Amino acid sequence: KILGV
Amino acid sequence: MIQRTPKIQVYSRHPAENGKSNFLNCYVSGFHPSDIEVDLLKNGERIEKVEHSDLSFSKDWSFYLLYYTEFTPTEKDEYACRVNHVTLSQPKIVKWDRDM
Amino acid sequence: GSHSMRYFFTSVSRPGRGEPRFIAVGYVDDTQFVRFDSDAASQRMEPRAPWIEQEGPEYWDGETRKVKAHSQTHRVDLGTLRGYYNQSEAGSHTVQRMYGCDVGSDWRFLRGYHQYAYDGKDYIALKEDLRSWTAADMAAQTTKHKWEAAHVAEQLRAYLEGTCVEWLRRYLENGKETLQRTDAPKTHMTHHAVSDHEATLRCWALSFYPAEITLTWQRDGEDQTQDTELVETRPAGDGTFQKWAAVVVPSGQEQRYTCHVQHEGLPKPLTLRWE
Repeated sequence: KILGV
Repeated sequence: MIQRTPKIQVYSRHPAENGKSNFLNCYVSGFHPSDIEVDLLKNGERIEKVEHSDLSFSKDWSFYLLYYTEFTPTEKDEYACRVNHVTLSQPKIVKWDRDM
Repeated sequence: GSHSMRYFFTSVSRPGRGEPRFIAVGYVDDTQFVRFDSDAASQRMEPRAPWIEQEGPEYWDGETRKVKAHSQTHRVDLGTLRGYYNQSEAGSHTVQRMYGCDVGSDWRFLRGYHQYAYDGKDYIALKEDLRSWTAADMAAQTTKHKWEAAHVAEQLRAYLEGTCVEWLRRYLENGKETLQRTDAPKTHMTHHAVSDHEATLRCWALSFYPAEITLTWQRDGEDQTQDTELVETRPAGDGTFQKWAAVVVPSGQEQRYTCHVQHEGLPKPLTLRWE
């Protein structure tokens, strides 16, 4: 599961 | 701006045997930026049902891609891979060599 | 052994051709199971491995939802990073982002990472401690200070040490038949005359997994590192890898040479030789 400039 | 020349490899998924089904691969890796034009060729001609993998990259941030297509090798048919990219002055072509 | 999960994000500005292209890919070790192309029809996170396909709506909804957010973050960035480098709004540019986590044999957290590149070069990246940053230059320092202020690293540490390893562990189960396999290289040598006093003895390793492999040639035990042509390990297309290594041998000396293969999936290394 992926991360939830 | 950084720019890297693609490396190219032409090869089949399985050992090439005449009269049997296989996949013709063109591996390009690395290159930068990602804008790249790749074609597979059967007897100097562009192949229509060619698929590629999803754009990914390596430790050094250079990109790589697999282009591939079903085909059955014969004794006469020639295959190659044509690649174009900003780092190349003219599209580079690489013939398939089964042997090797 | 150990395992890893990594996600790869590529954002490419297209001035005069609508919004930037955004592609994302997910890997566990040397296998992919996720993917997303802003240009595709679905506008969904899609499956690229059989063992992830029946995760459920929640998973697919969750991932899709977040990946769209990632895409938007990168859209903004491409514009910000133009100004940073006083770049003309005509040029097409690239942002790359990679992060993921590792576990060891015991499947416990081992290390996390998160880096970022503008136009093919290190821009900014998280240090091994997961608490601080390392900027590549003047522009990137500004970004450093921004994220330092917003306590951004602390949240990456939380994801990396939690959700990241958690799902890596879950996928290793889901696809235990794929991800917990060791396809030993199938090997052989070819011989081809170049001239009338030179031959081509290239070794082959086929259908192996994972990618990590070592092919070396030797003459009388002596390594021919400098005299070996080695190709990049390449995808077979079926989830396995290939590699070969060739040397030139003055015809008559073939028996001087041996090829050596080392891979996780071999009991012991192989010592081929065109005897």
